[PDB]
Amino acid sequence: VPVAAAMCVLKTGFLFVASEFGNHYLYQIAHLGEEPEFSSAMPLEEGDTFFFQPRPLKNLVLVDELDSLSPILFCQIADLANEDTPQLYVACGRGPRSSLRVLRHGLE
Amino acid sequence: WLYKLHGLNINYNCEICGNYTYRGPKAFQRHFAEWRHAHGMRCLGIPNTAHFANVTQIEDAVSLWAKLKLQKASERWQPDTEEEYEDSSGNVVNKKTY
Amino acid sequence: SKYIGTGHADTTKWEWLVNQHRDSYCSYMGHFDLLNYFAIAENESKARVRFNLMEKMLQPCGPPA
Amino acid sequence: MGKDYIYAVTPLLEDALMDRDLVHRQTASAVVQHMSLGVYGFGCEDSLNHLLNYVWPNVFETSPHVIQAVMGALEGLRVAIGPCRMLQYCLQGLFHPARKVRDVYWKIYNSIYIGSQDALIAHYPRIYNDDKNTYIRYELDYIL
Amino acid sequence: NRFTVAELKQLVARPDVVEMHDVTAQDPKLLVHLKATRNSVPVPRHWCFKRKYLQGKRGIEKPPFELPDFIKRTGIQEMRIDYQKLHDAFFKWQTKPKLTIHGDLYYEGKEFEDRTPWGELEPS
Amino acid sequence: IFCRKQAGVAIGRLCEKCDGKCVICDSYVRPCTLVRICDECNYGSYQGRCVICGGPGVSDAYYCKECTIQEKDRDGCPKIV
Amino acid sequence: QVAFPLQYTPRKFVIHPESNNLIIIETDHNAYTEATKAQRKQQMAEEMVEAAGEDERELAAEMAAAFLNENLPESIFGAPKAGNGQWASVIRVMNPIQGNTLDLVQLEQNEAAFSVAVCRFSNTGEDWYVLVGVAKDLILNPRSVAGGFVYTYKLVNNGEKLEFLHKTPVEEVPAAIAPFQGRVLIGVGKLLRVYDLGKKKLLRKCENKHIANYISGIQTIGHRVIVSDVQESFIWVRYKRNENQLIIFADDTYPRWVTTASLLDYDTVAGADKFGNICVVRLPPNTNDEVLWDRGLLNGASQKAEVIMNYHVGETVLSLQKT
RNA sequence: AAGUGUAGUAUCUGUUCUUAUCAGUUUAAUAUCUG
RNA sequence: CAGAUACUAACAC
Ligand SMILES: [Zn+2]
Ligand SMILES: [Zn+2]
Ligand SMILES: [Zn+2]
Repeated sequence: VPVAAAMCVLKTGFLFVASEFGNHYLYQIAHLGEEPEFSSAMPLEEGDTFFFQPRPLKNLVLVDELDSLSPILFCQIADLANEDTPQLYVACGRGPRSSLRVLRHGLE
Repeated sequence: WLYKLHGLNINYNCEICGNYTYRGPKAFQRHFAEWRHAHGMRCLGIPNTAHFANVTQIEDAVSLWAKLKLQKASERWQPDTEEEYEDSSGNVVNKKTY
Repeated sequence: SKYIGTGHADTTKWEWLVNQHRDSYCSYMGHFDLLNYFAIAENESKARVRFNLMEKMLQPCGPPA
Repeated sequence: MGKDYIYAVTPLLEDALMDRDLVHRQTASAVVQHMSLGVYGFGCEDSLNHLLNYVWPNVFETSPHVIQAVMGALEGLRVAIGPCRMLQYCLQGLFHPARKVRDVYWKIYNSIYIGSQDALIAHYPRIYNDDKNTYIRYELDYIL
Repeated sequence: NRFTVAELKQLVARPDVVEMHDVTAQDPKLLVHLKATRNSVPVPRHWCFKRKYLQGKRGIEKPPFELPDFIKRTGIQEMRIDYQKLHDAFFKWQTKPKLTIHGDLYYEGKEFEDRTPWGELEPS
Repeated sequence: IFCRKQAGVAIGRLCEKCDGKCVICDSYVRPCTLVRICDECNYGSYQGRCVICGGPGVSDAYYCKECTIQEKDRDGCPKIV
Repeated sequence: QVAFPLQYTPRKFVIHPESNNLIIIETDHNAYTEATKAQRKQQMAEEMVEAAGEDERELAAEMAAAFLNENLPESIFGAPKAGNGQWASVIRVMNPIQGNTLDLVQLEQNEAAFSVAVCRFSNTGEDWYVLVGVAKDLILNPRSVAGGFVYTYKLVNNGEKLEFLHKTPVEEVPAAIAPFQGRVLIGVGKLLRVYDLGKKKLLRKCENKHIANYISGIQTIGHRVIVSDVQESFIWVRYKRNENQLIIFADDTYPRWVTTASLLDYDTVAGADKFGNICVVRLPPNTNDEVLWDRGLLNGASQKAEVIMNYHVGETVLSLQKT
């Protein structure tokens, strides 16, 4: 999942993931874990390491995403859309979770 | 007691001032901005700024002066050489060349 | 005198700057936004930025003179 | 309420600070301190800064009552005009050749440091690197 | 093992800031660097003077304290009642004096030595 | 000389003569932050005694507004000893 | 909010006036460009085969072929961390109405875009040019750089495409670019320069060497230029046309670690700093902008701006706008 | 006839020291102290 | 170094 400032497991079987930057996530914990299980008891050579394959979500199901603007790095208030009410053009995120986000006063 | 108080027991020397001996801490400090030091300054072709206050020795004043000159020259803007022009086809030239 | 950070007539350059650097890194660890700034600039995880700052606390200016 | 009356009394305090008599200077310093502590967060930095110009020359005073009053004024002024100013006044005397200057300056610096350690981080001047020592705070020079 | 003044003057970016006593510091190179900083204030000139601060200010007759004009025009200078005028002096007529800039310290001899602004208040 | 140890849950007191006074600076003006004292200063025979002078203590001691503004309330136990 | 994905951390953008397209510069440290990521992956696949000597080479070739085709999304799995001093950077032109990329320029590995401008030049009149300021091989801590470049593109097809024109080398990071009187100001480390367009390179026509430290930003009104120093806050510079000179005429009396600046009026600047503060600095009335014996005041300019507003916001502010 | 004590400053009064030629203790420097 | 005088600390009684 995205890099987390904090993770919290709810007794109801959800994982909240407060992202370091960008949106936060609530995942339902669908399963508690064929995947190889590593151990301190396994013999391992000097300078060697255990290896695993990353893949798409398997124990977690995304249920909610909390739209967050952190970090805002560059903002520009302008009416680029001709709506007679300027929109806030914000360059948010960090790394590959960066975005340009257009903000407009009102309900979706 | 006043002789020792005014520091007149000490006796500083200034070459730029033609090896004059002021005989006082305060005397010395005032002299750099007075007539004899300034004459030596004129004789050596150095302006008598705060840079040269407390400098007594000719080779020092001369070398420090040279350093200051270069510094100021490299701190300034020289459009005669530091402006860029194109003669034709994007060939970059000086202001004098253009 | 008792307060760590205070100086006196015999404080060296090195001692004073090591104070400034240890005090700066603590400020960085506390001010979440200043930490945000550094993490984004370095393209690095906050946890690693904090860890790197803690590592730097040991000898922030190189060895004493 | 002092904000309303600070400008009116500023010339009088300036006159007392300029006075040869130590007690005028000592008493004016006490005024300064109290008025600075009362006008904190209400502008009026300009008057307090101007008065700091008159008060600061008295840091070399040896009389116990006068020095205590001057120190008290400085502590008050640290809150009112900010630790940044106080640091700016103390910088040149911290590594001054004379021990007497250094003793006073470190005493004032220590009061600012204990009072405003966190604030000072922003105000510390750039110290260039030595051959064997790194003194530049690189992170603060990062551009985003 | 100290630098000469001559030597220190060449080792630094701003020679004019170097004084005669600087070479006798623990760290003269740091001292001169600190003196060169933007907005730093000099040490009071009298640190090395034998006479104590302001103690040579003697032998000169000076007039009594000049009241600010708004207080002067209240007329109390002539009285030694009109409480509305007494209020107006501080709350209408009060004008800021010639306040000194940051870092310009006092010493014995000093005494005798579209253009429209944004976010301005509307007129009352 | 102030004790300057870690302030506890115990509350500082003032005798009748020393009442109204800020402990740190003797001002009678604007009492603000309630004084806290270290346990050892509150202990046994010292229970309820005056922070300034060790008298019977009848009122709650305070730091004044100026001392509060300056964070002088934070230095630790201000019992003069 | 509507969200339009980007590839790297966006440092700045500007709006093309005649089409409302956004020219966005995005830049990450510790990052591979697409080209470098491809090359690294190719050699990893080759090395993965070369690791095998026996008939295991058939399996190794299958694993290598699989690995070359696996494409875990960076937005989910994280972008791969290149080492210290490694940069990836792009210049993107996106339509703000729906976030389609109209054009995408990828810069070379270890080039980091730090500034961008859109402007006309008076010598050519009508054409629009995007100038992007780039650092080469910048090392953050300790700070060191292999110089920089200003890339010039003309912006064409009604604001939709970046036609590369020329790349101009500079001695230090061109950290700020500001269109100015039909030319452009560029803050190259501590140096403030006026550049004209030329043909083969941008041409330096004026310079000032007296800014204290690294220039973090530039703003202008009329003949006035407001320079953000990284630490020494605001310096007011006047350009003089006939003399062809940039003169410092005022500065602040406090260090501020400026992050952003907005001009409020002809005499007033709002600043933000790295320490979560906003301030407003104003030139006092009858400040004169028409300007070894000179020393200035307190080792700075002869005239001082006055802080008319200070406020600790609590969070680091990277943008300010009067609107 | 509104007195005395504690802690600390300031200002007149009456004392404020001829040395060669160097070293040391010192100090920002001088002076001081010791050869 | 002594005497005289003036003063400071909402000093104390
Ligand atoms: Zn001379
Ligand atoms: Zn009591
Ligand atoms: Zn108090």
